[PDB]
Amino acid sequence: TNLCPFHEVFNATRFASVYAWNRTRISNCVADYSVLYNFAPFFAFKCYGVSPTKLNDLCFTNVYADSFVIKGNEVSQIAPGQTGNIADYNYKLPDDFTGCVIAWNSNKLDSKHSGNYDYWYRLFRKSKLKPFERDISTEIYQAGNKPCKGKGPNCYFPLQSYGFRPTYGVGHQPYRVVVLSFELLHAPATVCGP
Amino acid sequence: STTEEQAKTFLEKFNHEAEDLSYQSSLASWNYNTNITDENVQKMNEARAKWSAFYEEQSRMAKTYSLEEIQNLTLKRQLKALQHSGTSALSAEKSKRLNTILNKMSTIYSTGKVLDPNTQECLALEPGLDDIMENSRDYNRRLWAWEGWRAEVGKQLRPLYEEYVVLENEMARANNYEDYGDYWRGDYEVTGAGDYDYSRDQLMKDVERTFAEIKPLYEQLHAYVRAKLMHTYPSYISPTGCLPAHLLGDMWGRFWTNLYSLTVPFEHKPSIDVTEKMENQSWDAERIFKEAEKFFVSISLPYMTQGFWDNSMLTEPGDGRKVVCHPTAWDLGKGDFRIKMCTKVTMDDFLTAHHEMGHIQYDMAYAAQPYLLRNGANEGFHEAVGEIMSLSAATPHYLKALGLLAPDFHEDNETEINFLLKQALTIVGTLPFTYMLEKWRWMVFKGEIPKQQWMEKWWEMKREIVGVVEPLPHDETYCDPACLFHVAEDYSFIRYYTRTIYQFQFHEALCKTAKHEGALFKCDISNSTEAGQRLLQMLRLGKSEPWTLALENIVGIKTMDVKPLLNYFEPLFTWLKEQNRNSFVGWSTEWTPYSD
Ligand SMILES: *[C@@H]1O[C@H](CO)[C@@H](O)[C@H](O)[C@H]1NC(C)=O
Ligand SMILES: *[C@@H]1O[C@H](CO)[C@@H](O)[C@H](O)[C@H]1NC(C)=O
Ligand SMILES: *[C@@H]1O[C@H](CO)[C@@H](O)[C@H](O)[C@H]1NC(C)=O
Ligand SMILES: *[C@@H]1O[C@H](CO)[C@@H](O)[C@H](O)[C@H]1NC(C)=O
Ligand SMILES: *[C@@H]1O[C@H](CO)[C@@H](O)[C@H](O)[C@H]1NC(C)=O
Ligand SMILES: *[C@@H]1O[C@H](CO)[C@@H](O)[C@H](O)[C@H]1NC(C)=O
Ligand SMILES: [Cl-]
Ligand SMILES: [Zn+2]
Repeated sequence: TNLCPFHEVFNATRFASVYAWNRTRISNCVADYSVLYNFAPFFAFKCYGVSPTKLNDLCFTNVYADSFVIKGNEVSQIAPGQTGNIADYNYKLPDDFTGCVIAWNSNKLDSKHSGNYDYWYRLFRKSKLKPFERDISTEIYQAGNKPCKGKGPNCYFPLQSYGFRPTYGVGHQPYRVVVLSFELLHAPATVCGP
Repeated sequence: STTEEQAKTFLEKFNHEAEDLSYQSSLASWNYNTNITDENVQKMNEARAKWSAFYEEQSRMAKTYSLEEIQNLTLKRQLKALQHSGTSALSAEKSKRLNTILNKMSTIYSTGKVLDPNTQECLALEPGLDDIMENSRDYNRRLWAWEGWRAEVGKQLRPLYEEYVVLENEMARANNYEDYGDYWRGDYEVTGAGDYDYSRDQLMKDVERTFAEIKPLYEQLHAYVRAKLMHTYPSYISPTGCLPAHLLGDMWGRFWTNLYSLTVPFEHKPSIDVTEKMENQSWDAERIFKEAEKFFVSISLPYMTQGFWDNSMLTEPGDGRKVVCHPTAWDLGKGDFRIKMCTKVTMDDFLTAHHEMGHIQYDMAYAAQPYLLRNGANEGFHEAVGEIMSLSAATPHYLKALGLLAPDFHEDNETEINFLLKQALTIVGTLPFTYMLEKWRWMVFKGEIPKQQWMEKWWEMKREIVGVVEPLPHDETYCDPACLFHVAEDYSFIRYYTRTIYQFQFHEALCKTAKHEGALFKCDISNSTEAGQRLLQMLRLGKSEPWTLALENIVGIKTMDVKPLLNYFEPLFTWLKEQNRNSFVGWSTEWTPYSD
């Protein structure tokens, strides 16, 4: 009965933003899911490929948990087949994804008077993303056909800053979103429930 | 590869960085509004300097984008808002001359003090003149005071105003505007919208048509004003000539609200007064704002988020810290909206609370829109949307429904007559004066009048339009109308006119959707969520598409109209047309009080 570090993935102090998908791997665990229920009042618990209550009777090979920080709108934006500045340039979720998404608020915890400015996201890449892709691409982005050293005339920097402050009302109060990814593939199933 | 995408990317940036900087600046502004200590003064002097520097740099960078190779209308208007260089188009010397003279008016108007012939009493514009006018009825005190204030404020601010006119004409000609009047006209400019395009002179023709449709009303109400005032003061006002300037109820004739005590038709009926019932139930700021929330829920608009109640100051924070609490609420954004306004246990505070809540609801309505569009579709929507809520809450039907007025009560005839007079003299008194200051600033920037008869033409057509006569003749060595606040600090005035007409247009449309029958001044938007959705259909729009489409989304008419103005005061105007059967209608321009 070796419990899995769901507590140590859900109780960190610097959940990396969308731009470092911070993906943790799950194996040789027991998937206690009462912690997935009692922990925080939550704000988004949409499950797509797995029933949200008939899931403890399943045994999985591997589970991938990604750990970010987004604003209010992007929480609803995270979904299969979606568009926008977070669903196409920083984190893209495959249409055939089967799992659950977790998103619960954190302000007292992550905002800060004076403000946060570490969670950094991306806005303009050359092309479209592929699902489950990291692209820390610190490449002064360009356009205008005058590719440039950058950060200047039509020379932009890919990243941006999340101004986070403890008074922002809901809509952009820094939410903490972590996505649970499963796969129902024939293999030696190692992560079973009690 | 095309300019459209490059502009979109630059807009993305401007959006995000401007959001961050503006949130910083406005949060520190709120820190002013509550904690006025010397250090925070510095803090957002640097913060505003940073915000202005970012705005200037972003505009300079955006100037490389041509508007001839861009098609998306949202992008069109975002870029056009970016490209208004304003004062930066001129030379550095001219810009610093402009801003230093701006600072000079600020200082002079904020510090203009008048010494009485006994110099002992040092008095200011506020609250001294406000008290003197709205409290005292003496002719001599009013005349001496206002004449002295005019005679010293002009003496300092006349050539300053002349050089303002010169430099602003130069700036407008620099920015491809014929005159600075066209610069203030540019706000209503909409292009690239079929069936929705509007020029700069089309609104001028609209306003002239509103004159053609409104004149008899104001001539007629002026007739009662003079008749009642000559009943109170027979030897000082002619029965046919115009009313003299220093008898309009306030500092510069803008509001006739103080003329109530002398112009109430039936002084024995009781006016709607619920304050007593406020201390009956011991209502408070939390309770009054919660009542406002119940109202706005009854129109299906969304709630106040926890941050509102948690962080905004809602009642005066004792005497240790000083707060200037003119009812205000600016757009921090990201849901983080807040209000400071000193809450006393009164009805004026109730009306201002509903007005500010209209402001807040409108401001949250376009929260998802980009930064350059997070504003009212024109400058006159925000205040009108705020004031319609106050007007709706002012009816006694709402007071009965919420239990703030005794249910064993029926709408009383001569009391509601006084009530219509209340909302009449607080509104229509502003119209001709606002119209008219705005027309003079138009012709000043147009240059149709030379330097040497400004005041003469001012006061002659003041006699012929507003029916106002100088009780002292003044020569070209005067700049009397500059003494007002907004003219002293470079804001437009059609905002007040657009507010006034648009609010009645919205109220007409909403009460038509509310299916209210009977007297229109008794209409209430309560438990009318279909009307709430109708309003929200425009509320969410912001500046993305032209304001006339938003106006149609409520009324269905692409242009402003006078019909709500006419219809709102109809039974009122019947009572008055039957009352002027024994009094002269119209004024003579020749009579002046010192022409004997
Ligand atoms: C995180 O861990 C600490 C102790 O390490 C605990 O006190 C705290 O409650 C945990 N966080 C939550 C949200 O329970
Ligand atoms: C309140 O005023 C004090 C002045 O003593 C200042 O130091 C402090 O920063 C102010 N607080 C806020 C929130 O503005
Ligand atoms: C114009 O801008 C809007 C808002 O960003 C967007 O939805 C629309 O697709 C744009 N149109 C074109 C042709 O790019
Ligand atoms: C309200 O006023 C006081 C209580 O504040 C008291 O007379 C009574 O409860 C109410 N009615 C009147 C007429 O005052
Ligand atoms: C709206 O409905 C509520 C529901 O009881 C009622 O209390 C209130 O008086 C109504 N307001 C009106 C009819 O103006
Ligand atoms: C006004 O209403 C009163 C109700 O008290 C009624 O007696 C009167 O006839 C009505 N009309 C006038 C002109 O007063
Ligand atoms: Cl005047
Ligand atoms: Zn206001």
